[PDB]
This record gives sequence, structure tokens and C-alpha cells, in this order.
Amino acid sequence: GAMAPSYRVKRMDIAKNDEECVVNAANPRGLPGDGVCKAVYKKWPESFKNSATPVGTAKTVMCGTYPVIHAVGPNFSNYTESEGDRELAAAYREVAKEVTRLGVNSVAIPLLSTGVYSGGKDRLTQSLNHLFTAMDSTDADVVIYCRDKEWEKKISEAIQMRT
Ligand SMILES: O=C(c1cccc(O)c1)N1CCOCC1
Ligand SMILES: [Cl-]
Ligand SMILES: [Cl-]
Ligand SMILES: [Cl-]
Repeated sequence: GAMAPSYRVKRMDIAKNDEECVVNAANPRGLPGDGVCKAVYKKWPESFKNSATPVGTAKTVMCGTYPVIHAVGPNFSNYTESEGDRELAAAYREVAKEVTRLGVNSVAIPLLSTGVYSGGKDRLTQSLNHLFTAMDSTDADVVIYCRDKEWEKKISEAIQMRT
């Protein structure tokens, strides 16, 4: 465990993280994809061997000794708001199980089901609250990665609010 488990947010490419493992915002088929998924494929392509997994699950594949946790959030283009919310919460619960099993002291994590899988809606708060629900009982240092300057400020405010 971390000595004083924390949440932090950074605005940069998650492929350049300083944590002991990474969460990929994966597709169900283990394809190189777009966005976070493509950056992860370029950095850790070996981790995409047998990485396909259903929506609402996470599957870890090692790149050398570095763990890549492929977490598959729902595409809100295809799911109802209700079913999509259930699967997005479940994906993060599976990430917490994997982080715990691996015994890492730190994890780099993107906000699942934002961007391409958002179905054109702002899901910062919905996705971040499901991240917190899952990760609050873990003792890893969590570092959230984002690309947008306004998102960085809003995520930083939500972290600081509960401290
Ligand atoms: O998921 C979204 C988003 C936000 C609002 C509307 C929309 O159609 C999509 N974004 C990813 C993070 O950077 C901001 C944009
Ligand atoms: Cl960067
Ligand atoms: Cl996404
Ligand atoms: Cl972002």
C-alpha cells in the first residue's frame, strides 16, 4: 500500500505516466483503437495479446513486468443511460480488484466512457464518481490522466473537495 493513499490529476499523455501500472480505456476486441487506447498500443503493444474482454470488465496483460489493465467502459452510443451507467460502475469495480490483486502502490487511470464512448455527452462527474466509488477502499496512490485544461481544473476541485 501507499503510506498515505492519495488522488492526484495530471494533464498529459498516460503513456508517459510515473505509476507502477496503467489502466487502458480499451475496446472489447483488444484492437489498437483511437485516443488513450492508441497511445497505450504504441507504448505497450505486447499487452494486447489476448486482451479482448466484455463490456464492464477488466483484463490485465503484462508488458515485460509492467501491468496494463484493459478496462472496457460502455459506448453510450449503443447503451441506454441506465444500462450504460451500470456497466461503467462495473468496469471501475473490476479495475479496483485488479489493482488490489497486483499489489501495486500506484496506478495511472483515465476517465472511462468519456470522449469517443461518451455518446456526445459530458460525463466527467459521472465517470469520476464511479472511479471514486471503486478506488476509495484501495490503498494505491491513484493518478488520473486527462488532456483538457478545463477538465484538469474540475477533477482537481472534486479531489480537493473531499480532503
Ligand atoms: O467526453 C468529452 C465530451 C465533453 C462534452 C461533450 C462531448 O460531446 C464530449 N470530452 C473528452 C474530454 O475532453 C473534453 C471533451
Ligand atoms: Cl504529453
Ligand atoms: Cl472513451
Ligand atoms: Cl480530457
